[PDB]
Formats: sequence, C-alpha cells, structure tokens
Amino acid sequence: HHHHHHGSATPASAPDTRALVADFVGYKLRQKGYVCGAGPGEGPAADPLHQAMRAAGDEFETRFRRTFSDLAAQLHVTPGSAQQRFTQVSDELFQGGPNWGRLVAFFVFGAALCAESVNKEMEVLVGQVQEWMVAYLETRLADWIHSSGGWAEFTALYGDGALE
Amino acid sequence: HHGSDLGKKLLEAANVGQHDEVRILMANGADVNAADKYGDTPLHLAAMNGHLEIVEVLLKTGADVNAVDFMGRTPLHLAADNGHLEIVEVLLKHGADVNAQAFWGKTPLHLAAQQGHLEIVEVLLKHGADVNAQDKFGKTPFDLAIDNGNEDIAEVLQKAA
Repeated sequence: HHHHHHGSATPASAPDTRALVADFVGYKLRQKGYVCGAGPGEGPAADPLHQAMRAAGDEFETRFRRTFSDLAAQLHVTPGSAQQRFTQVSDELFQGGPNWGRLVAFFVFGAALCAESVNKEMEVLVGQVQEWMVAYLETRLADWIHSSGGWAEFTALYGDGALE
Repeated sequence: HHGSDLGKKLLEAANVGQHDEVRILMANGADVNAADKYGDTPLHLAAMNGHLEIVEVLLKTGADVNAVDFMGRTPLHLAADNGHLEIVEVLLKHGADVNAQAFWGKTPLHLAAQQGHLEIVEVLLKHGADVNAQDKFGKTPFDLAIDNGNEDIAEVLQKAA
C-alpha cells in the first residue's frame, strides 16, 4: 500500500561521490592536523569504498610524500582563482588518460589543496574544492570509472577485504 | 609466479637496505628492473633511501639508471631530493639524465635547490644541470632556493647562469 514514486531526474545529485570525497578529505584534514572533531572522515571508515580510498591515499602519500603538498603550497590560490588552479592540476594529472593510480593521485591532490587552503586561512575553499572534485568525477571521469568496473572494482583492488 | 615473486623480494630488499639479500636475489634471477605498484624499481628505492652499496651493485648488474616512476621521478630525482650526495655522484657517473623532468616539470636541480642541498647543487651543475629550467609554475631552481631561504644556493645558481 506504499506506492513507489517514480521521480524525475535530479542532475546535480551525486550522493555516493559526495560521501566518498567528503570522507577522504575529512580523513586527510584530521590526519594532517587541520581539522579536529566530528564530521565526515572522523573515526573509522563506515563503507568499504571509503576505507579503500583512505588506504590507497595513505600508501600513495608515503611513496610521494611531498609531491602534492609542495604543489599545493607553491600554487597561487585565492578564492577567485581556486577553481581554475584546481582544474589546471587535475587536467595535467589526467594527461595520458585515467587509471586507478591517477584517480588516487587526484584524491590525494584534492585533499592537499584543502589542507593548504585551511593553512592559508581560506577554509571556505574546503567545501568548494570537494564539490569541484565531485563534478569532475561525475562528468569528466565517470565513463572511465564505469567502463573499468565502477567503484566496486576499486574497492576490490584497494580495500582490505571482507573479514576486515 | 616465481620470477615476479623474486622481483617483489628484490624491491623490498633494496627498499630497506638489505645488501646481502639484494645480491642473493639477483643470483636467483630477480629482474634488476622489476617495478612496484608505483613504477619504482629497486634502484629508485635504494637511491631514495640512501643505500649506496645497493645502488652500486644494481648499476653494475644492469639497472636502468633513468627508470621513471608513476610521478615521473628518476633515481636521480630521489637521491637529489633526499640529500644523498654519493648516490647522486654514482648515478651521474652511470649516465643519469641530469635534466630529467618529473611531474610538473621538476628537475633534480629544482629539488636540490629547494631542499637546501648545496653540494648536490654543485655536482648537478658540474654535470650540465640546466639553471634556467622552468617547472610548470615558471619557477627556476633559483626561484625555489629563494622561496625556501637558501641564499647560498641562490648565489651559486646566480653566478652559474
């Protein structure tokens, strides 16, 4: 007796991408000492995809420790130029085409840009960069992600498994 | 797979500086140019982590001195960035590309200048490092030295132009 509502499209909707980006960025901001307390990324990951990205980003950053943090610090960013600079770095990262490694690099860079923004007293940019990441993933990178097996494939490759 | 497994072990032994183990694995048939998930070879990892003796034996046994990892780094980038002078010298002796560009156009001279490694800057310069090389910001190694308050290096780069 509860009848389904066949809703029309909501183009701006992207709940899973938003949650993933928010978790990773929040996790990284707390890890780097820029954010404290409750919110996305606080405590253990509550989704295997989120855990997979945390682990992948962590491992990448251990190997390329200052690659993106140096870039984010050196990049000239104001609130007015931030989207242009975000787009510049992202477009360079994906020269040669997407792959899972480049996706991880993209997340690491996005988090690094957010951290530097907090450091430079531009915390307002954090939420904005998250949304720019979401739009870039939902539009520029979506076809590749789908054709490559979706985020479920990423979780299989980078996650810690069904026991954990 | 046996061979792939030997490569994995060689990468790890080079990474943590286990010199005897590196030699044993090479004798077992490990590929000296095995690469890990980040495109790093044993030479990359040994160069990055300051393991000079391992760097030497890898080069003597056919390691690619100019191998490139996922972010465009060569062993020379890694030794230069991390301040390993002796390793920088041996890599250059073995034909390392002194002006190789990593991600964002970063050369070894950019990184040595940024990190304050004066002696490394000097050896890079002796081997033809390009003082005018611009990264994708337009920065030269001099600019990075200035940005990081390394005026002795900045002076050296200034007089080397």
